[PDB]
Amino acid sequence: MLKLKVEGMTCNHCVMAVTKALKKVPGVEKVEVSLEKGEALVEGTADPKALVQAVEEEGYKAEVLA
Repeated sequence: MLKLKVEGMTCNHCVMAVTKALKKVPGVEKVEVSLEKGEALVEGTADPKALVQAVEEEGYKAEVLA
């Protein structure tokens, strides 16, 4: 159970990109993002950098909060 801060392009379809881009790697599979806030929670054992880096590639901003 880890949480990722998400910032940047405050739009609806962006949520689709991050949930899919994160679960792309076999690992967590359970990834959720808040509709009202840029907060995301993940349930698995994947690395922090894997998530941070994966969302970074799209041009969006993020920060892991252990």
